[PDB]
Amino acid sequence: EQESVKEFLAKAKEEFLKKWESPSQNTAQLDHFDRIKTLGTGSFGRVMLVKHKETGNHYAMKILDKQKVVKLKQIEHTLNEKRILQAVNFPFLVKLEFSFKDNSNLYMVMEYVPGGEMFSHLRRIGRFSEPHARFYAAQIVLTFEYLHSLDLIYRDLKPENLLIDQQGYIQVTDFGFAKRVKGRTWTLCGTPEYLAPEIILSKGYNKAVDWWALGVLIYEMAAGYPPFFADQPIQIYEKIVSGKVRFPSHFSSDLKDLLRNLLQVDLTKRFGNLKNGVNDIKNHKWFATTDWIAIYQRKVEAPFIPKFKGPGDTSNFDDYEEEEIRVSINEKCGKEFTEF
Ligand SMILES: O[C@@H]1CNCCOC1
Ligand SMILES: O[C@@H]1CNCCOC1
Repeated sequence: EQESVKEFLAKAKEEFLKKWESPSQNTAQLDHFDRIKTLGTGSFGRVMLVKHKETGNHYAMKILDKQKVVKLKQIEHTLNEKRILQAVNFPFLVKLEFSFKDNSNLYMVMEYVPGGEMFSHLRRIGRFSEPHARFYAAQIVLTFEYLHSLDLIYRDLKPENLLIDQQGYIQVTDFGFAKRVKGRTWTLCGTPEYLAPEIILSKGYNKAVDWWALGVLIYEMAAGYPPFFADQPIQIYEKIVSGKVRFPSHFSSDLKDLLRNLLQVDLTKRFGNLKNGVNDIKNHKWFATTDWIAIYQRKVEAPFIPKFKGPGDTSNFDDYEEEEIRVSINEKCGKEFTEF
């Protein structure tokens, strides 16, 4: 690798480790914010558009219910998410601005990206052209080069987690499955369509699962549907482990070749996991037109700018029932979340 890249990644790792070893804590409180609108909701948390009452800035506030985190055995994952997010710094990662906890909940206050999820745009447009898919893919390649150099596995690559910003660039959100891993890890996590075979088969797996997921993402962006699509998870898993993938005839030969090497069921043969690491991907013919430095510097004109009216516009997000942010009079699960 060019010494320029080595020295960049060495500095990136130094800066990450300093924050990793001494995490920030308790940098805002709930009553500093007005709630605006629920942007997403799940089994143990929600994401809320909020506005800071003094500065007027908008943020996406992820709120996790401590009792539900415990019940669903997600404690370590939530601690991973916050400790990692407060320590990273890269152009295509959403920034954590504040974090805090109270008697009931954990809070991560992130930048708000009003352009919405790639998922919505992809489903509205049908499929992306190869140049359009390649622009997004290149950002993920660089983001994974960064994260993996810090010994971080992301483990949740899917279109819903890629927000499109005001310049048309990606910002990766949701670090709920991200983990610092030297070697292997074992947790079953990730959306069915994106799971690598070694996860399905309950093996000790490594960063190669992220490169598999990139193959799935590129296929889905360029085709409009994922490669192992089926109606129930069991049938999806059978397809994933089979070693077979079919490509639309509109795919270029270069795209097919790259995808065969990312969607390699033998993890010891999978691009991103060989002796040349990420460079087997960056040097592949499908990326021949990609100016990696210009992408990193955000100097490439993006495929499209999402339509939105301003930093408080929620039009590109969905409508959800609005529920209270209740804070118990009594502290819940204090011991489990001491480090948050
Ligand atoms: O945030 C984690 C990963 N993303 C999907 C929802 O599950 C929890
Ligand atoms: O600690 C083990 C692995 N980490 C996540 C799931 O909980 C059990």
